[PDB]
Amino acid sequence: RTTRDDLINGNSASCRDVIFIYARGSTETGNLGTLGPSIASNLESAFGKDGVWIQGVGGAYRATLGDNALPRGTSSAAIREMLGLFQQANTKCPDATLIAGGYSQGAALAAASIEDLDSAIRDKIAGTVLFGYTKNLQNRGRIPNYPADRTKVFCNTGDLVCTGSLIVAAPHLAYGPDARGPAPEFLIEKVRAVRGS
Repeated sequence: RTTRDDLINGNSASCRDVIFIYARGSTETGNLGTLGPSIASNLESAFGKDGVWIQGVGGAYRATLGDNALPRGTSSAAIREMLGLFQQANTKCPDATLIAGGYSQGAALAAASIEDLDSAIRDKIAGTVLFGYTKNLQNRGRIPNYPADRTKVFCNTGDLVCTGSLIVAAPHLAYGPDARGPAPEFLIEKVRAVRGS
């Protein structure tokens, strides 16, 4: 359940209405890690298995712990990978609504990619969820160039990465309940806000 490549594998003649692009945390497995599968199962319940495509950021994004210390909180090669997935979604399925998320290094990766993304494409991302956002203090709880109303940050009390450090303490590992409930709830609401139901 930790690898989903629905966008890469998906038929362009049978596009999903909703495409979710997710970046995992440092040292996590597959391309969805620990929190992505819980988000994915809740999105599939809301939109149906053919209504949503789940795509993790794999390829050149190796989720290397040491890359947290680089200027943007991840590597340039990882940013290029996630940018290329947003570009693939826009080309393959131009009428799909996009949603995004990330955890830890993956939250820095999502923020950096969304910042650098061409606005035609960025403006199709109806909502973004960030868990354990390592650039939370530096970016003042925002993704640069992206509206606050479409952003939801989950930053636990005592998660030191949310207050400008790179120390991993116990509250950084405690986002499971958010991934099961509030995070897919937010993403579903932001998709329905623009698409109806």
